[PDB]
Amino acid sequence: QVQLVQSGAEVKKPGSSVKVSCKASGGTFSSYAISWVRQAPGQGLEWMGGIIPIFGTANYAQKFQGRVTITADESTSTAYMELSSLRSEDTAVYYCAREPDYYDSSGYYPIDAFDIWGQGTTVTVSSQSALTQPASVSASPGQSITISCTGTSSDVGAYDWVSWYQQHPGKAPKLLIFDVNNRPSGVSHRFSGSKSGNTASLTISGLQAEDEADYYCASATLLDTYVFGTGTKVTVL
Amino acid sequence: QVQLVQSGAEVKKPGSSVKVSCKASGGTFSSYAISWVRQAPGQGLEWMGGIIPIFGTANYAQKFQGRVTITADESTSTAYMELSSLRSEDTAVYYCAREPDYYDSSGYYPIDAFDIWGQGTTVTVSSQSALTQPASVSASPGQSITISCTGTSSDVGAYDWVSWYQQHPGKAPKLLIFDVNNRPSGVSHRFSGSKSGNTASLTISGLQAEDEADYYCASATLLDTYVFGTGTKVTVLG
Ligand SMILES: [Cl-]
Ligand SMILES: [Cl-]
Ligand SMILES: [Cl-]
Ligand SMILES: [Cl-]
Ligand SMILES: [Cl-]
Ligand SMILES: [Cl-]
Repeated sequence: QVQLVQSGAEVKKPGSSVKVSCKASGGTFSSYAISWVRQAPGQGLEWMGGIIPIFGTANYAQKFQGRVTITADESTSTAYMELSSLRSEDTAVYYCAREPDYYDSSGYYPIDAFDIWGQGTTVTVSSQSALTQPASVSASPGQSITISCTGTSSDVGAYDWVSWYQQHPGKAPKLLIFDVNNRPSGVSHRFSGSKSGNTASLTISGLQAEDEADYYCASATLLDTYVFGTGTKVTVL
Repeated sequence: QVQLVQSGAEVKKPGSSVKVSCKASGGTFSSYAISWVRQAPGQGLEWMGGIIPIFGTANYAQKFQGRVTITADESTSTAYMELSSLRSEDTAVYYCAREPDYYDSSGYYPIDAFDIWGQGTTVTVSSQSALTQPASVSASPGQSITISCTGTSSDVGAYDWVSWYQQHPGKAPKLLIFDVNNRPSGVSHRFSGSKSGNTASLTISGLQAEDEADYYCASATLLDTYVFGTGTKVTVLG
């Protein structure tokens, strides 16, 4: 099992630059596709950009173009994120996450989802639209709950490239569903996903106390970016 | 104008304790009532507890009772928050905020709202239901928007002690409305408040580009605590 390990907390002055590392270990390869996603206080997950090291291709969200540089060193299986001209709004936990693309003699086969996440790096600075999700859901043990994720024809409604994540507060997210309804190995089939038109959904059946957490949807887009949902807190009564 | 100045960023190990300070300056008359409110990554504002230094009384959220201690040193106009047994979920920006209670020769007059806020202190920890608000509201310039805030008869429905805040990214919250429908001096009268049963509403008329921000309601409670809403993001369209 591949693990992503990030560099430590950074305390920075406004206008300075920061460089965070993400070391991938435990697999057969050293060129995994890595995206950087941040989570600011009072905000949900926000995709910044990503790199495909074997091709040297980097892609960024318009919000970060010219401010963020993502690089990778295949010889040490490490990816990096450099953020310049730091401001108060940049105080956040920054995560690196792998996109589990497959390659063989016939080509490149992307998986537009984040299957493993680093532990996060807090960066604190001195002195398109998100997908809509309900803020909170509650139900009792053994019941089923369905969480909606509303987007547009340029994201959720375009193709089957919607994914879902569980995040316990202060912990890294965990992938539950990718490509609308596929479950990674290790995830219970209690978790299921679907979609209709521009609306995706996650159903958690057989609700357990351990399911109390925040849940996010995400989708790739026609702009070659990712967008995350606003997040839903699940409380088990 | 009174300013609240907090201590610097803290990087702590799990299981340790942290102490954050809040110094008031710019005012003259007395020590002020202070609450501590945190904002963790991916979470809304969360009230922890507060103190009224001149009375020596303090209140704490049930979630934090015993793990948080709030104290004040009137001789240096400083309030403190100590949080013990730190865990990953405690990584957050911690704010101090003033409750502008005051007194005169005849008595004490509380104001259940947070009028001035410190700049925040990040605490990083090593490698009661919130009020219901809609996640998102979107409209074009010039339209009106209305944000609901649903609680219970022990909070929103109990008394006219509901307040509203605007928060831009990278900034502390700003008080817009207190006591359901009162506007502080300086706040545009295009912001107004209402309340019916257990639901309060913020109305913004003549929507402007600068109004794009997150908005939170808060209510005091019958348990002598405060509770915040989940927060609404307002998007101002083309
Ligand atoms: Cl380090
Ligand atoms: Cl390695
Ligand atoms: Cl399983
Ligand atoms: Cl099944
Ligand atoms: Cl420590
Ligand atoms: Cl009135």
